[PDB]
Amino acid sequence: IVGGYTCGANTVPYQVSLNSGYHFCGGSLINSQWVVSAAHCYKSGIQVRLGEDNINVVEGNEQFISASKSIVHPSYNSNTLNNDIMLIKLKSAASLNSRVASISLPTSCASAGTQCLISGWGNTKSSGTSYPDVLKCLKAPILSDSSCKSAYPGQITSNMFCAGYLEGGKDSCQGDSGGPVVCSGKLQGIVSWGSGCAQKNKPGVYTKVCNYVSWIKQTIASN
Ligand SMILES: O=c1cc(C(F)(F)F)c2c([nH]1)CCC2
Ligand SMILES: [Ca+2]
Repeated sequence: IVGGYTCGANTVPYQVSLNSGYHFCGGSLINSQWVVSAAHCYKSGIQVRLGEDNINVVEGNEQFISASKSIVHPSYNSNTLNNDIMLIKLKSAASLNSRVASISLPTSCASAGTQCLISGWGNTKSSGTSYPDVLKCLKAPILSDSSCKSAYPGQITSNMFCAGYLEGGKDSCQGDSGGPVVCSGKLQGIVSWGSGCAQKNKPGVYTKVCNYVSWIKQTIASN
């Protein structure tokens, strides 16, 4: 996250870190057994780390649970990033409490202008590289479809939305991939892609979660 703020320990209780020896992606806890992330975060050997603030220090609220199964969306295209969504099942159920909590799926899509919270352990620099230990947060509005398409000619599908600031300075960045965009207490987006970070007229692009609720529910119901 570039241009954000330190969230505070366990203030984003649905935020997960995906770890394969090191943090490589975020995700969102959606029930005691299941995490939503980006399809571009797929790999084998995932350990889900819940209750994290400093990802380099055991602070006492963590739960570390290996994935038993990952399910990349059937229509994910890794070239265009269309349908950039994945489900990860935990080997055991997380213990839910104030600091480890699921985030509600949307019942309706969110409109341009809606204020959201984006979070992660990604790069905090737009030029150069610095990776934080503690969770970073950014308040950002959803941008209009027309301004998203103007920013990225030929690249924005009906399964994507832009959020952020056309002036630049505030954005998600490398390592935030797969993490949450939460608006009015609902998971509306997944950190998907951009062009650099925090550049003028290049806001972050997010998977449009409301399009996937049926798939998420029926996948969970049978897996
Ligand atoms: O190179 C990147 C990679 C990402 C990623 F990987 F989706 F997090 C992002 C940006 N730029 C800006 C929005 C999120
Ligand atoms: Ca920790």
